[PDB]
Amino acid sequence: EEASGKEVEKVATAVLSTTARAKARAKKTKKEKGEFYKNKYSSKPYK
Amino acid sequence: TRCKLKLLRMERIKDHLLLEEEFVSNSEILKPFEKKQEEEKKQLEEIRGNPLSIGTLEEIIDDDHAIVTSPTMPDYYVSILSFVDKELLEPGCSVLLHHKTMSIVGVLQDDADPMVSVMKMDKSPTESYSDIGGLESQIQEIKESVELPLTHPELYEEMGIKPPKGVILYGAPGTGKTLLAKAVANQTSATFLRIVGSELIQKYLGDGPRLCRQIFKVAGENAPSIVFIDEIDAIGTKRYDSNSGGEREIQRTMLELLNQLDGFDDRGDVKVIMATNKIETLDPALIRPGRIDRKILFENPDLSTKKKILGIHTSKMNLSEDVNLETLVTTKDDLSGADIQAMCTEAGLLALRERRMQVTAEDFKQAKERVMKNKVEENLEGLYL
Amino acid sequence: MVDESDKKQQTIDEQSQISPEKQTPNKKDKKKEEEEQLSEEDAKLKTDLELLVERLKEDDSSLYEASLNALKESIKNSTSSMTAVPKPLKFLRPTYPDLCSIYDKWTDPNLKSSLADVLSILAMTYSENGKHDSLRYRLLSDVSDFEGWGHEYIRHLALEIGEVYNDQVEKDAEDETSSDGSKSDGSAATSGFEFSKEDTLRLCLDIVPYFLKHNGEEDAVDLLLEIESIDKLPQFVDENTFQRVCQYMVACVPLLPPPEDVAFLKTAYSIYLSQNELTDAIALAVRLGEEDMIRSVFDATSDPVMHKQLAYILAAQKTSFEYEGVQDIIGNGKLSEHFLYLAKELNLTGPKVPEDIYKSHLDNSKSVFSSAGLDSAQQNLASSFVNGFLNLGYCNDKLIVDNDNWVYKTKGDGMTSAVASIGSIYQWNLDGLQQLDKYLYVDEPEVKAGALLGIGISASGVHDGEVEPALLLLQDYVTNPDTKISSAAILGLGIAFAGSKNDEVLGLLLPIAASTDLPIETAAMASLALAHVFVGTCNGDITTSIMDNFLERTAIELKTDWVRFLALALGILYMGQGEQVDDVLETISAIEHPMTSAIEVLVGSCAYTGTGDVLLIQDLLHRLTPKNVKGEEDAEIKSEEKKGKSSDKDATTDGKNDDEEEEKEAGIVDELAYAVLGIALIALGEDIGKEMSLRHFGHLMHYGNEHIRRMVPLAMGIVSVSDPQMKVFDTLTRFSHDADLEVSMNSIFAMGLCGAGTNNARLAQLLRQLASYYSREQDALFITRLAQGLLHLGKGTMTMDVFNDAHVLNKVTLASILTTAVGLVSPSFMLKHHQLFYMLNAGIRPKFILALNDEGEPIKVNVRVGQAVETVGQAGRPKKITGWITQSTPVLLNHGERAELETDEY
Ligand SMILES: Nc1ncnc2c1ncn2[C@@H]1O[C@H](COP(=O)(O)OP(=O)(O)NP(=O)(O)O)[C@@H](O)[C@H]1O
Ligand SMILES: [Mg+2]
Repeated sequence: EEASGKEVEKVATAVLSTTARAKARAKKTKKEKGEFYKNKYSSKPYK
Repeated sequence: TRCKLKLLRMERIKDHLLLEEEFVSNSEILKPFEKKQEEEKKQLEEIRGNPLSIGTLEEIIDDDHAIVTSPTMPDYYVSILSFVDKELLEPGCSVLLHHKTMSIVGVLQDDADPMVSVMKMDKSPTESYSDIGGLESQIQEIKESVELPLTHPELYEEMGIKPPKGVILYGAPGTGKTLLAKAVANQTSATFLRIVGSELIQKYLGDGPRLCRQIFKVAGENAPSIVFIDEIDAIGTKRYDSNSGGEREIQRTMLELLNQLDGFDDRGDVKVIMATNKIETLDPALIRPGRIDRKILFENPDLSTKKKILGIHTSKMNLSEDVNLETLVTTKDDLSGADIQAMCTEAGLLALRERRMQVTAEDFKQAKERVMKNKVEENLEGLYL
Repeated sequence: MVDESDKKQQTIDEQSQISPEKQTPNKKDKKKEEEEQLSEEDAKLKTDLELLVERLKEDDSSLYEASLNALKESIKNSTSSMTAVPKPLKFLRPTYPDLCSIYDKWTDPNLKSSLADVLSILAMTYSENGKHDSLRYRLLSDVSDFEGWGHEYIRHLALEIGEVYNDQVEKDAEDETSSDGSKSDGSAATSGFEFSKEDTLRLCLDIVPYFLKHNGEEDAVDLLLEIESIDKLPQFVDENTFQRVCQYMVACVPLLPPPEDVAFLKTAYSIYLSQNELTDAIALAVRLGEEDMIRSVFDATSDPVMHKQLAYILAAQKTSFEYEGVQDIIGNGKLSEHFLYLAKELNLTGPKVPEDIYKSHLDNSKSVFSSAGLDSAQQNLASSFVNGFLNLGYCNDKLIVDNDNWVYKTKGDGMTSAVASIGSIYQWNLDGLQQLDKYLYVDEPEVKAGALLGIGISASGVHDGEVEPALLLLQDYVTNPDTKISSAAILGLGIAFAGSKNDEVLGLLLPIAASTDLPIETAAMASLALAHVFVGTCNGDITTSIMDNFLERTAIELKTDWVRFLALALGILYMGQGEQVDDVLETISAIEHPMTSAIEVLVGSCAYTGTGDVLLIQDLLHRLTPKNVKGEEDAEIKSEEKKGKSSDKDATTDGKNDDEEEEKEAGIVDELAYAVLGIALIALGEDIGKEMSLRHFGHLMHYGNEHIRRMVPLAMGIVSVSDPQMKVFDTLTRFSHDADLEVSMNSIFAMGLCGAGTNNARLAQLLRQLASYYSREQDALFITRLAQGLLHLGKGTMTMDVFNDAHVLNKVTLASILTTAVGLVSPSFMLKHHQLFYMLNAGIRPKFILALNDEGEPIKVNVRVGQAVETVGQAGRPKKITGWITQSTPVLLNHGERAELETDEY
């Protein structure tokens, strides 16, 4: 992704994570209330 | 009971909500700077930079120049450069200077100093009225002079007489003078500044009058107002070093208070209350008699006064209810309410020696005899002839 | 201890010195090991009951912990004894508290969780018998306090509550909800609940409204209705018991859904009706708005004695005080039916007498001549504004008013306002009609209109007297072809008739007179005026207004201002109901525009009132939503956006206002604390958002009716000099009125200093001068609180035109409207039969910080203040009635009520 693609991605999550909890919580509650590193390459053929 | 709970439930939906709103609103989509800030910011940095020397503003000359003093000893004929307008500045304020070239780059400090901290009190005092028991009449003299003109000047106008201004509280330790002042002020719900006199006098030269002038400015803005200057008696005619000095700096601070008392603005709507031993401790000079008007001589508690004051104290000592309020009064020798404070302390002191597990009727009675005995012992028999 | 020999009665004596520990092996080992031994336990039962109480007075933890170790099964839980049926039912009684000692005397979270199930099954089963009723009572009422019972009774009663709590915490409830493992219903349980309510009335205060609310049922209130009528007299004196009841009801309000909220009130009303004081009953009857309820309180007063006596005098007067006037109907009705004196009682129900007492107060206070007469440029306009507000209420100003010079030298919309503000000299007073009519019959169309606005305001206290009615005059003037004469004419129609719903008036104002097709803001006043007429009773939630709102808004939307006026009109109409306000919301939302979405946020704040648990969150989700989308993008078509925003801003502040005022006094402090931090959020998020919120913020104060009218407004106002807008000051001041020349000594001092300070605008100076002048009022002049007074929880009928005008940026046009500010509090006077408009004494408490008293009843020592004391705002507002000195007792209780006092003098 390199540095550019990362920076957008990261800020992008952060907005949505805060924004979900900031509204989802208040509505919902009252809705209701009322390895083989060493593993070489498998000996199987591959194309 | 129930009502308290209600307030807690409301807080737990208010603060939780608030925290989250802030994050989303200030930044994210909306943006915290939203372009305009970014512009101001770039300019501000240029003009500035660290370090920045805090200053004191002596006078403004309308011509975009000012006369400032810094930490360093010589003064500076400096230019005002942008930011704070001349109007929005007040002389006597602490101001922001840029260090390389000293120009007024703003203000944010506003007499950032512990003195300011101690003086300001925007709410009314902790003492509500005639919780204090006895000297009723006395406290209903301080109310005639202070309180009554702020609440209604109408009555004074109609008589054809200036409202009284000022009271001077004087007399004797033990009568809870200081307390009466707080009491009267609370009823008024006057903005009740309060200060210790010891702070206004210091060794360093010329800081004293700055501070003193400021008290008077803050009070007039927030009129109707009471200024309570506690321990005016401190300053007195104490003179640090009797070789020389104490006849320079000390004298200058006293002067300033008086020059502003009547002032260049009419502050008849600023009452003053001076708590003091006597005015003869000070070099007498309290200007305008009718401007300090009625003076209040505290008598010490008498027989009826100390009943009420007693009643508070005995409720703290466990099981002293057994001994009738009246008969406690009778059996002891006539003494001041202060000496009740000494007596009440004596009861607990004896309970501690005994390892009296719970305070009893027997302790409170024993307490009288030892307390009375202390006072007689301390007295010196010179023999009435 | 637990030994086999200690099942013997030789061991009573040896154990008992330290503490009986005999009882453990006798009801554990003997019982479990055989069912043939159950018959033998029966005789030994009575010794065991005696010993149980001694072990609570000799309570210690080691001899319950150490001994019991297998009780749990033996009782019923697993052994499942019941071979002799009757035998184990009686042996429930000692074992149930012993078990509770391993719940509590032994501390262990784990043991607490496990035994929750076991204790509740054992309590329930035996509460049907009412021999378990006998266990609780004997401990609660014993004279001598002890360690053992003192915590254990508390664990027993949490279970009761628990059971009804099961319906709320989970949807599953009953025995599925395994907090208690026991269903809340059943004859056995219903028998146990009912009993306990009697005990905790005497001893507790805060668990009575928790049980009611948690059940969720009006069935809980039906059980309480009956027990409370029995306990009113013997437990405590009536007056004291009534005061406790009233606190409990307001508590139930937050966290009850809208259809149910009102229904709890009707069951409550039944308790009150039975209890003696019919003073308390009427408050709820007004609140509901129901004709049935309002009727039953009256009928109850008048009829029980056929002699006129105090009863009839009382009945008429309680309805009389209220300036809505819907209440006047009931009295007029009873009076036409009766004929003790048709002349006297009909006036006394009528709103003629509230005018009459204002004339009387005036003589005491002396008439104030202070009114401005200034001319030239802007000061010409400023003088017209000051005239009205400074002399608000009935207050002779004959001399300045006779001066026609200043009136006629005014020009523009200002010329109309000059005559409108003379009307406000004679506010709520018959007298001063003559002056307005002088103007009306001469010169410019301007002062003609203005005369009409003035008539409207004066005739207000004749909302239901129908003496020289406005309706007769003002109709002819609608028909006049010029737009200015017409508009004025119909707004007077509104103000004159108040909330009193008169068919001839309602139908006069029912079509907007002028063509809807026209975009004019002179026919805005049709919707504004009609709204007022609707408030103060069950709203019809009329369909005509809704339908026509949509049509005019689509057809012409150029004047952004025009259509805002229409949206606020709906919001005002709906005040005092949220049941039917929900239904109409769907109609609004069905159709869509950003213009429609503006109306939507605003009516929702009104909707969700009757519970602040729901309301507040709604109008803070909302607050974000407009901002956020626009932010996203930024990172005549115009009108649509603008509206969207401006309403959103207003609705934020409104939902708080509707909560704190209607509901609990506790929230008054929570919303005040929340408000200031909420300005700051909005300031960071938008520069533009700040300015709109600031105005509504000073209105937060007046509408909510904060406790403190001294310190906190003054502090606020200093900050709001620096900020843009000074229309914030005008709303702020109506709260600031207080006991003048304390608050209002500061006010004049602040405004004039800052105008001097920086003349940033002449416009700014203007709003600064008018607001400080309005603040001060002389010789205890009548004041206006938005609160009904009588109903401290209440909301105004006609002080919601300030709400209309806060929203829209002030204009020269709008300043005429503001003269209207009718909702003046009446001076209190002692009565009985004399109907003397004077009082010996009345006590006040100078401070207010009470919120335990939702009543706002003060300590009765008080501080005595003379005759003709206008019922001052908050920090003075709680009022007790002085006359015991003369041997008189209030029969009409005051609790900072607006009401004129009445005693039965011995
Ligand atoms: N009417 C009164 N008001 C207040 N305190 C009183 C009164 N009468 C007697 N007292 C007693 O005086 C005590 C407090 O007095 P205190 O604060 O020592 O004095 P002061 O007169 O302000 N002196 P200083 O110690 O020089 O500042 C109270 O705790 C009472 O025991
Ligand atoms: Mg002192």
